Amino acid sequence: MPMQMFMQVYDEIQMFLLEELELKFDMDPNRVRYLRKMMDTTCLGGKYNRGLTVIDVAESLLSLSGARRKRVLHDACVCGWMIEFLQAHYLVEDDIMDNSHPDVTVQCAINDGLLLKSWTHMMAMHFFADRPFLQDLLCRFNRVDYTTAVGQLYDVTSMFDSNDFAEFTLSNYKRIVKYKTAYYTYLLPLVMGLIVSEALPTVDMGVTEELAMLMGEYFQVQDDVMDCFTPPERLGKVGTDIQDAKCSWLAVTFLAKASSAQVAEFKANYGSGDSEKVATVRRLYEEADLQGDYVAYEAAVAEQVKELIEKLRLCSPGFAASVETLWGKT
Amino acid sequence: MPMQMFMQVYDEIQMFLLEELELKFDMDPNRVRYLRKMMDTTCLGGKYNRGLTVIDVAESLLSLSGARRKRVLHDACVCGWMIEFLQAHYLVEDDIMDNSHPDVTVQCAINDGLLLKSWTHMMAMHFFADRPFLQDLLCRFNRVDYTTAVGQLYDVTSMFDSNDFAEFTLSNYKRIVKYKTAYYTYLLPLVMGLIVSEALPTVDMGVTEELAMLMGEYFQVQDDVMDCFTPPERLGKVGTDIQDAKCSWLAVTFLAKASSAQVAEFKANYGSGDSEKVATVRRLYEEADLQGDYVAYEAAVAEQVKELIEKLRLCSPGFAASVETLWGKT
Ligand SMILES: Brc1ccccc1Oc1cccnn1
Ligand SMILES: Brc1ccccc1Oc1cccnn1
Ligand code: NA
Ligand code: NA
Repeated sequence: MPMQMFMQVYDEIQMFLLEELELKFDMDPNRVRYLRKMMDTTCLGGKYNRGLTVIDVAESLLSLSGARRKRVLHDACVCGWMIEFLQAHYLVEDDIMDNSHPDVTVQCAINDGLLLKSWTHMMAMHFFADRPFLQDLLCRFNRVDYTTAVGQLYDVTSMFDSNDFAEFTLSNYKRIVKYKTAYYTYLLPLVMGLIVSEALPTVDMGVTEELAMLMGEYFQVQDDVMDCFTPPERLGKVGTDIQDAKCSWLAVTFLAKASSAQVAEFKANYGSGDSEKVATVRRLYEEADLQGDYVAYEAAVAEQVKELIEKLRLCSPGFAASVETLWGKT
Repeated sequence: MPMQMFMQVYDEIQMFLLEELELKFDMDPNRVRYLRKMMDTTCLGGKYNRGLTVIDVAESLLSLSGARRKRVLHDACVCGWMIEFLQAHYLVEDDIMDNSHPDVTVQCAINDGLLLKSWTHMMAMHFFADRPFLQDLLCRFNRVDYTTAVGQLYDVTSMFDSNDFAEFTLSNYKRIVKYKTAYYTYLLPLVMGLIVSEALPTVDMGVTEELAMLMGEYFQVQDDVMDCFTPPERLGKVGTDIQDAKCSWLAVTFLAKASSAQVAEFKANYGSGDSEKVATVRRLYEEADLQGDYVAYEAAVAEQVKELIEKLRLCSPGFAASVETLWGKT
């Protein structure tokens, strides 16, 4: 039912956006079909974890506060696709960075990123035109999108001096995860589920924000270890954190427990595309028992998650039920 | 006074945005100074025609409807920088297209474009938090920004079939100018001046929209001719429309009055970087007396502008005074 309802609202959102271009923006059929294919390519195929989370939060809050049910569930589906379209926008922007007479494919890629972001505003201005939360929804959405761009600046420039392993600390790693990932992947779906369910001021946002940062931290730590050790055919992609000199959990943890001579070996091999220098870094990670510390670190984080949900259910019982389902997905 | 007030509000906007990053987004001083320099580089140095137009519309409407004066003038300055920041965002996106181990300069350029756009929302959500028009201002702003991205798709793909000179018509040229340029350069400053002056529903938006498209058309036609004939040291840049196979006013006008054999010579030379093929295209433009038709076309457009302002002053006299000043700038 939830996935089937989420996909029906996608067709409704897509048909409005394309017809709006056809009727109000003077677009020709060739470009409408071009944008339909681009929308399907960039927005569909994922797991829709962010979008479905908005639905799960909405349905749990109407079970513990007829016509208001069908409207709130539909409003949550539009908000779910706002995040999915926003994620598709971030992914297109990421493809432009590593992808490199005007090059029309780069022009269309940049244009795709602008259209995907603008579509989040257009679908919200339309389906929520008569909603009292439309102003507050756009402001929290824009602020979280701004947060993500700030986190990308932290992540991209973690190895230099913005006109270098000094910022390779655990607190800066959390700052990167918090702004670059946790806010729009974990906090934003929960907030949007509260907004459409009219139960925004009924929750302790401090514990809600704290759980979102902790769950995003738990997910990013596991994602860092898999990027290094999980082979490509099982991970689904090629792990490239070592070559790209990313501020990963493995890097900042290794630097705290490595000897002075091992740090020199790590610095001399980190951030290189050479096959042996990457293997030398993986060897240093192995010999430091980092995958042993990974299990304990996630266990301690999981305990903080398993216990912070209880603070949230004392005043918001139904809200904590969906947060548990979101944590179980992680 | 207007330019001096516009620059004082810039310092106020910049200081808030950077302090917000420092206080609420956990940003280090090295990156704050990095973003201050980037903001000054991308947002300052232009002519501020879009930003100052918002101020001129605001001051003309308070002269023909104490504390409300200083607030409206300040609100117009924030709206003026919203457009300037938006223009700076478009310019950064344009530099990424022709600019082409992770390349950190492309990553920062993409990050710059996202931050400049988000800053328009942040400065509006802050300085207009207690304004009744904040919701309507964001929606019209987002819709015009969406319009610009649609116009960029029309412009970029005017020579191919979105997965070719058929779309090289005068009506499609107007469509490109209308969506890509006229809406955010001419219509948006006028609308924002009306919003901060509380006189939005007091004007005939049909004539206002019509004047905006005509003025943007008048400006783009002159800009097309200068891109081809004005030498680089006098134009300020290198004209590249012929090499880039742009759907310029010269191209669509030439194709209507050229012989069948001249069209074959135009098609065989258009869109090439060869120095002689570009000169062959300029020769075809010269021999067709296109710079003679350019004077008459602009004169007819100027007549439609000089006469549509009169329809607007019968119900909005003070509003048409600023539209005349904006047209005089063109
Ligand atoms: Br939300 C969410 C729920 C469960 C597990 C992970 C989650 O975050 C992401 C991040 C990237 C891609 N897909 N999901
Ligand atoms: Br607004 C405006 C007023 C007068 C003349 C032109 C205008 O538009 C542009 C376009 C690009 C750069 N600068 N100004
Ligand atoms: Na998702
Ligand atoms: Na301007």
